[PDB]
Amino acid sequence: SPGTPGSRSRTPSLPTPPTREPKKVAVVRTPPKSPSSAKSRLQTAPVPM
Amino acid sequence: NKNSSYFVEWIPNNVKTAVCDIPPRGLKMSATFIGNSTAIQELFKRISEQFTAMFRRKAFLHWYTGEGMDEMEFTEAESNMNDLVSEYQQYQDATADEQGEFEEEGEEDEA
Repeated sequence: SPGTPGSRSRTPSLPTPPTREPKKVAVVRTPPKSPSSAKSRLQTAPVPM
Repeated sequence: NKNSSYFVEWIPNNVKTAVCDIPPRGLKMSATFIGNSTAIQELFKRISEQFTAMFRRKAFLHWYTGEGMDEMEFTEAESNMNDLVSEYQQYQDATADEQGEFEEEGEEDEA
């Protein structure tokens, strides 16, 4: 007997489309900034002359 | 007189005297002091920039969120404190010199 039987899957292969890469790695842009504000402040005179 | 660089120049005579007749027990004489100076802002300056290190990280903040306290209570308590330290600056180096004020009314024929 043939030692690899017919009981076994013989599914024939297909036209699979071409392979895309795993990762894009497109270029980044820096995020924007404005400068930090002082939190403790200068104050005016509460009392006049 | 001899520490006069270290007194607020617009509160002439900064002192309160009180004297009990009875000493402390087993000393002959003693005194206890109570002083209000602007120099204490190193406390409040330290606490508020230290806070910045934690809170601009949001570090530990979950243990206040876990008891239903929110960032707006943080934000208001920090904004009291910077306001407190700013008023120390306002009374630090505070001028004992008088003020004056002046203002004008109308318009020129060109601007």
